[PDB]
Amino acid sequence: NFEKIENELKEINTNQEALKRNFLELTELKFILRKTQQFRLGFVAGVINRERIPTFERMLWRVCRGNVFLR
Amino acid sequence: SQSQGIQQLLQAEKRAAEKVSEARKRKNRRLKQAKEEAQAEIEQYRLQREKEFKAKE
Repeated sequence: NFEKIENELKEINTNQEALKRNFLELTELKFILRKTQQFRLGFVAGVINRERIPTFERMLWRVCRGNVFLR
Repeated sequence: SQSQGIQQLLQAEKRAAEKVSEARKRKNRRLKQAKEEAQAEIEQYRLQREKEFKAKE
Protein backbone atom coordinates (compact mmCIF):
# COMPACT_ATOMS: atom_id res chain seq x y z
CA ASN A 1 0.00 0.00 0.00
CA PHE A 2 2.86 2.44 0.81
CA GLU A 3 4.50 1.68 -2.58
CA LYS A 4 1.06 2.06 -4.27
CA ILE A 5 0.62 5.58 -2.83
CA GLU A 6 4.30 6.51 -3.42
CA ASN A 7 4.32 5.34 -7.06
CA GLU A 8 0.88 6.87 -7.74
CA LEU A 9 2.07 10.26 -6.41
CA LYS A 10 5.41 10.13 -8.31
CA GLU A 11 3.75 9.12 -11.60
CA ILE A 12 0.75 11.48 -11.22
CA ASN A 13 2.96 14.46 -10.24
CA THR A 14 5.31 13.74 -13.19
CA ASN A 15 2.33 13.48 -15.56
CA GLN A 16 0.56 16.58 -14.09
CA GLU A 17 3.73 18.68 -14.56
CA ALA A 18 4.29 17.46 -18.15
CA LEU A 19 0.61 17.89 -19.14
CA LYS A 20 0.42 21.38 -17.53
CA ARG A 21 3.60 22.39 -19.43
CA ASN A 22 2.15 21.05 -22.73
CA PHE A 23 -1.19 22.80 -22.04
CA LEU A 24 0.54 26.15 -21.42
CA GLU A 25 2.76 25.71 -24.52
CA LEU A 26 -0.31 24.96 -26.69
CA THR A 27 -2.08 27.95 -25.08
CA GLU A 28 0.83 30.14 -26.27
CA LEU A 29 0.62 28.44 -29.70
CA LYS A 30 -3.13 29.33 -30.00
CA PHE A 31 -2.30 33.05 -29.66
CA ILE A 32 0.87 32.75 -31.85
CA LEU A 33 -1.17 31.20 -34.72
CA ARG A 34 -4.08 33.73 -34.40
CA LYS A 35 -1.66 36.72 -34.68
CA THR A 36 0.52 35.08 -37.39
CA GLN A 37 -2.58 34.29 -39.55
CA GLN A 38 -2.84 38.05 -40.42
CA PHE A 39 0.20 37.68 -42.76
CA ARG A 40 11.80 32.73 -51.49
CA LEU A 41 11.16 34.43 -48.12
CA GLY A 42 11.54 32.76 -44.68
CA PHE A 43 10.19 33.44 -41.17
CA VAL A 44 10.11 32.32 -37.52
CA ALA A 45 7.46 32.94 -34.82
CA GLY A 46 7.21 32.63 -31.03
CA VAL A 47 6.49 34.24 -27.63
CA ILE A 48 8.53 36.10 -24.98
CA ASN A 49 8.04 38.10 -21.74
CA ARG A 50 7.26 41.70 -22.91
CA GLU A 51 10.09 43.27 -20.83
CA ARG A 52 12.76 41.62 -23.10
CA ILE A 53 11.32 43.09 -26.39
CA PRO A 54 13.48 46.31 -26.48
CA THR A 55 16.80 44.41 -26.17
CA PHE A 56 15.49 41.54 -28.35
CA GLU A 57 14.43 43.84 -31.25
CA ARG A 58 17.65 45.95 -31.03
CA MET A 59 19.81 42.79 -31.11
CA LEU A 60 17.96 41.57 -34.26
CA TRP A 61 18.78 44.96 -35.91
CA ARG A 62 22.45 44.57 -34.71
CA VAL A 63 23.14 40.91 -35.69
CA CYS A 64 21.45 41.45 -39.07
CA ARG A 65 23.12 44.59 -40.57
CA GLY A 66 20.05 46.84 -40.21
CA ASN A 67 17.72 44.35 -42.00
CA VAL A 68 14.88 42.40 -40.28
CA PHE A 69 11.05 42.68 -40.36
CA LEU A 70 9.44 42.22 -36.91
CA ARG A 71 5.88 42.43 -35.52
CA SER B 1 0.46 50.33 -40.30
CA GLN B 2 0.86 46.46 -40.54
CA SER B 3 -1.01 46.27 -43.93
CA GLN B 4 2.14 47.67 -45.71
CA GLY B 5 4.22 44.73 -44.36
CA ILE B 6 1.42 42.22 -45.23
CA GLN B 7 1.34 43.60 -48.82
CA GLN B 8 5.16 43.55 -49.06
CA LEU B 9 5.27 39.83 -48.03
CA LEU B 10 2.48 38.82 -50.47
CA GLN B 11 3.92 40.91 -53.35
CA ALA B 12 7.47 39.61 -52.60
CA GLU B 13 6.36 35.97 -53.13
CA LYS B 14 4.40 37.07 -56.29
CA ARG B 15 7.50 38.88 -57.74
CA ALA B 16 9.70 35.85 -56.99
CA ALA B 17 7.20 33.41 -58.59
CA GLU B 18 6.90 35.60 -61.76
CA LYS B 19 10.68 35.89 -62.48
CA VAL B 20 11.27 32.17 -61.72
CA SER B 21 8.25 31.01 -63.82
CA GLU B 22 9.33 33.15 -66.82
CA ALA B 23 12.96 31.90 -66.53
CA ARG B 24 11.73 28.23 -66.30
CA LYS B 25 9.58 28.77 -69.45
CA ARG B 26 12.65 30.34 -71.20
CA LYS B 27 14.80 27.32 -70.15
CA ASN B 28 12.28 24.82 -71.67
CA ARG B 29 11.93 26.97 -74.88
CA ARG B 30 15.78 27.09 -75.28
CA LEU B 31 16.07 23.28 -74.82
CA LYS B 32 13.28 22.76 -77.45
CA GLN B 33 15.14 25.11 -79.88
CA ALA B 34 18.40 23.16 -79.20
CA LYS B 35 16.65 19.88 -80.29
CA GLU B 36 15.16 21.59 -83.41
CA GLU B 37 18.56 23.06 -84.50
CA ALA B 38 20.19 19.69 -83.76
CA GLN B 39 17.67 17.91 -86.04
CA ALA B 40 18.35 20.41 -88.90
CA GLU B 41 22.11 19.58 -88.70
CA ILE B 42 21.28 15.81 -88.42
CA GLU B 43 19.19 16.01 -91.66
CA GLN B 44 22.11 17.77 -93.44
CA TYR B 45 24.47 14.96 -92.29
CA ARG B 46 21.95 12.26 -93.44
CA LEU B 47 21.57 13.98 -96.86
CA GLN B 48 25.39 14.18 -97.25
CA ARG B 49 25.76 10.43 -96.35
CA GLU B 50 23.03 9.58 -98.92
CA LYS B 51 24.70 11.69 -101.69
CA GLU B 52 28.08 10.06 -100.92
CA PHE B 53 26.58 6.52 -100.88
CA LYS B 54 24.94 7.17 -104.29
CA ALA B 55 28.37 8.30 -105.60
CA LYS B 56 30.10 5.16 -104.15
CA GLU B 57 27.41 2.94 -105.77
